[PDB]
Amino acid sequence: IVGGRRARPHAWPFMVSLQLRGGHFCGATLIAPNFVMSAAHCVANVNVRAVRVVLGAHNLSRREPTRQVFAVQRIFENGYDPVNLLNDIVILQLNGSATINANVQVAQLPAQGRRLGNGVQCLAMGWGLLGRNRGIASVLQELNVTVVTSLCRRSNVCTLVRGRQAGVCFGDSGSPLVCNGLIHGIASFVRGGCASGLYPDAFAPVAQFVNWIDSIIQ
Amino acid sequence: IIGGRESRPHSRPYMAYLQIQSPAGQSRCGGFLVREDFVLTAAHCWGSNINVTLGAHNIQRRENTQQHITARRAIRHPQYNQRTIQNDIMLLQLSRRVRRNRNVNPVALPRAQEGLRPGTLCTVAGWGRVSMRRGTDTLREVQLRVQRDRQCLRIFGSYDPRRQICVGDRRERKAAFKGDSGGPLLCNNVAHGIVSYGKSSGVPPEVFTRVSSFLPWIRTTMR
Amino acid sequence: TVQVPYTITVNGTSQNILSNLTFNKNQNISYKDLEGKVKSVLESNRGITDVDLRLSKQAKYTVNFKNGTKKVIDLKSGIYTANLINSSDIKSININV
Repeated sequence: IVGGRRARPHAWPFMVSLQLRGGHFCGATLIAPNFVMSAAHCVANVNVRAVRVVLGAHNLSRREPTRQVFAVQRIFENGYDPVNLLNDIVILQLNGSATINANVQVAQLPAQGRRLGNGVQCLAMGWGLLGRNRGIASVLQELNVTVVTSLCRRSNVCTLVRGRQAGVCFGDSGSPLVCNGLIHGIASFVRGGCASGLYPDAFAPVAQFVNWIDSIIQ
Repeated sequence: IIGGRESRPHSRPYMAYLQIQSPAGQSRCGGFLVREDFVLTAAHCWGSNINVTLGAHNIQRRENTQQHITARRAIRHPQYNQRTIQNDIMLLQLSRRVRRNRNVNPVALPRAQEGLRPGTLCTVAGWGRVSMRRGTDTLREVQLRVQRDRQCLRIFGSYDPRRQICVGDRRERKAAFKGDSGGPLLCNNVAHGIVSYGKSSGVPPEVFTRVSSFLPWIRTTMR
Repeated sequence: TVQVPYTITVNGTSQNILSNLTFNKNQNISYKDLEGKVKSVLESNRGITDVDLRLSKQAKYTVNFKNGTKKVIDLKSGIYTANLINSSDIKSININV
């Protein structure tokens, strides 16, 4: 996250970190005790055998007791198009269920077809790069952002940080976008570079896919 | 080498094996010894700093036969065009002289100003990659056919027959490939060409630098 | 401490050199970083500069991963993905301009 703050410890119990040996490479959201939700391109070029799913993290550099780790047993995609970056959403079935507590919880999804309007107030988050240089965050960062409609797509959900150069950055793919307590976006791609201040960031619209998500997690 | 068979050990004692340091990583080329202190190679095999290896065969073994010498100089041709790979000829001057012997001694260049004649069968050799995924520890070689200059003028935008040779039957899977740059093209035990470029697919024909088109500049340079 | 092999094709021709980008083993990078090395070797190996990339009809690279997948990336598109990618998962890189 570029231009953000450190979040209160375990304020977002649904936040997930996907990891390989070298650590975090994408974000994700818990949507059921044995199902997490991330972006499609996050996994398309990795071997799912090694993806570790880290529930209940806050500082990625430390040993945390609040943590819980699963492998991915099966992936589900919904017409992913890797060139156009369309339906950029994937669901991973863990090899177990989460022990739900104060640090590990399931997020709440919108209703099918609910489209967000220009100006809505949202919250973006992740352990992504802290600026166009610098490295992955340690502590989970968050950032107040505004849903926009100009310079976007009807098949995407864009955000902007007016008059500042802030936004998502690398490592935030698959991290949730939170609006009215619901998960309305999945961090997908940026344009002309991290934190441009000119081009909105782009989130996969979770509400166009709600029926598909429900049927898989029951 | 694509479409070739393993060379008899040290049957080609002029082969050099270059290790090159780039701003962003390493590159590897071949070359050939043209005097007891001078290596002839390609100019896009230039790097800031170049470790030459003579007299080798299995280049991944620390052999008793090899001589490991760095390049005192790396003299690219003054008119070498990076974008079009024009004038792709570089001389390496070694930081100490080689010991001439069974496995290390030079190959001849042509007498003044004779490239080649179509139809001719020639041999190119190097430790270059053999396919899109594998490479070789050992010197390998393949026998190519010199093509009519029509072929290349149609396929490569910047081919010049004054300074380049057109090599390789389009129908056979025979070419020099990645890692063979700077290797010699021998006809009559004379290095008529330097391995330069082609299609990325290995699909013949491919372009060699016509060594004899730079005979004035090679002597001059070694002088 | 790892070597990633790359090839460059500019105006149909491609040097017969074995070229490598060095990466620190097992290191998560982004596609800006990958693009900057791609732009780097394009300049050093072939004299291909940003104004050359801009003036060309299409200019792209393809990253071949070890799990047999590939990703094709357009250098003139502004778009790139907010994902970290592992250095040691890359099998080879094909640059084509």
